Amino acid sequence: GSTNDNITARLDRIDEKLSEILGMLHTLVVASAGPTSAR
Amino acid sequence: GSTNDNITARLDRIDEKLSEILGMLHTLVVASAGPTSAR
Amino acid sequence: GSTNDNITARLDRIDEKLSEILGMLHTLVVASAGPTSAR
Amino acid sequence: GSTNDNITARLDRIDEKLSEILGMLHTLVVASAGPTSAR
Repeated sequence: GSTNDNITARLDRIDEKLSEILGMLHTLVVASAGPTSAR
Repeated sequence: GSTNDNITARLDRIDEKLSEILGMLHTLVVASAGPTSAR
Repeated sequence: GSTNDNITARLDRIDEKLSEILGMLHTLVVASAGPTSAR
Repeated sequence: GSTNDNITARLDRIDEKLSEILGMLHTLVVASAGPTSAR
């Protein structure tokens, strides 16, 4: 039936997931930006 | 009730999020491609 | 008509996808944390 | 009204997006795995 709130409920989880990814690539863009060399 | 536009409204946010991720891994695929060495 | 379960069905796939990404950036945050140098 | 197909239509785009991310971190997990050093 009304699974429409169910979507909003797991998509809110997907956003929670990218909230990890985002910060982790932010972290990677920092590390990969050059941790021991490069500019 | 009609949360269906609400989904479209936060999924548009998820896409906004990967628009960061995408470009940031693009950045990582560039950096990790070899910033100070490698090919 | 009722594509609402269809969304939940492909969004469950998107979550399955980030379950790869998440762990892979976890992996990257580890590797990029310094595999041969850096801290 | 029925934005429900609209969701499926942009979520199909989000999946298209992670299809980039997934492969790009795959790429990063490869590069970050050690391109010039490490194991």
